[PDB]
Amino acid sequence: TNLCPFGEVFNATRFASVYAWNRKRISNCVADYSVLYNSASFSTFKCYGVSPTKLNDLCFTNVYADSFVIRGDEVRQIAPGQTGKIADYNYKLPDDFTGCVIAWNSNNLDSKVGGNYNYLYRLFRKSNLKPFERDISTEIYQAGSTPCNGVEGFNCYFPLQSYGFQPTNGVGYQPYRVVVLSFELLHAPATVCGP
Amino acid sequence: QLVESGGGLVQAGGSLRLSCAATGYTWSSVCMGWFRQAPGKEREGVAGIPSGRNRPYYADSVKGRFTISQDNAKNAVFLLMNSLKPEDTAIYYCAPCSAPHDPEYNYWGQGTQVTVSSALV
Ligand SMILES: *[C@@H]1O[C@H](CO)[C@@H](O)[C@H](O)[C@H]1NC(C)=O
Repeated sequence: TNLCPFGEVFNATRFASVYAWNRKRISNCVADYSVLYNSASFSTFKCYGVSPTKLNDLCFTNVYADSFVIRGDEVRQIAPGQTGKIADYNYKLPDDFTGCVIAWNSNNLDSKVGGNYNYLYRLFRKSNLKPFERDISTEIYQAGSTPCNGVEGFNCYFPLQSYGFQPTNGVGYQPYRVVVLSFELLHAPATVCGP
Repeated sequence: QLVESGGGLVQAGGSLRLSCAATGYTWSSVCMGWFRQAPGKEREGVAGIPSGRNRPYYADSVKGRFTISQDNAKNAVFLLMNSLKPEDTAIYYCAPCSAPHDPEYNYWGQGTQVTVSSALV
């Protein structure tokens, strides 16, 4: 009858930049999705390998909640097998993911008149992330032919870039908070069950 | 949106200060840059100013003559150009430094024309 703390995942006082995404581990608790189904704030609620009309009836070995901010047009990339700057360089789901992806518009909290420019994403990287890999390094990226020696220049870029979150952007350029719940089902007693 | 301004017609040897004011995805908190396009050539980087970690950098043809600066509070980038040369004639654009290699950056402004007369050289 330990209720799982979805309140502190979905309504956390701070959300991470997608390049430095946060993971919270959920276990030893009862997960009621009623607050989640009854959101009418969520614009995305997609599950993979499981039905969302079954969740309160299911138990899992472990559950992880990954969370971060991206722009609206990029929510499509938070799904298995996707490509693009977020799926390739920031947050990668395994080809065989089991879990759910929940997202909602956070313009009111994460935008500022004149712009909030402190949510960042990785814009360059030499190779794709591995699934669930997290890369917070900040080494200068060689985009041209001449090596950079750690100096920024016209072809030598800091690898992160800022989103420009201002409330007048169209929704595809507005901030969305994302929570990814991965359900891992192992050959063991369940620690996360519905009611 | 973005407004760049300050361009004009100047004698050789003269000066110009360009101003850029950008908001949203035309601004970057990591690095902002000035670029230029001479007629019939391709865009060229002129100067970039990282918000930290690193000093501003300049095209070889303008080092010692141009100075890039910022005001983070007003979302402004500035290019002070001294000792202007006829071949500095171009449209000057302001954008995030990474914009040339960002396949998603489609927010290039109209720019501001700078023209340097060779009537007196
Ligand atoms: C988070 O807060 C919103 C209101 O801001 C509320 O509607 C929602 O139920 C809360 N979520 C959880 C998981 O408590």
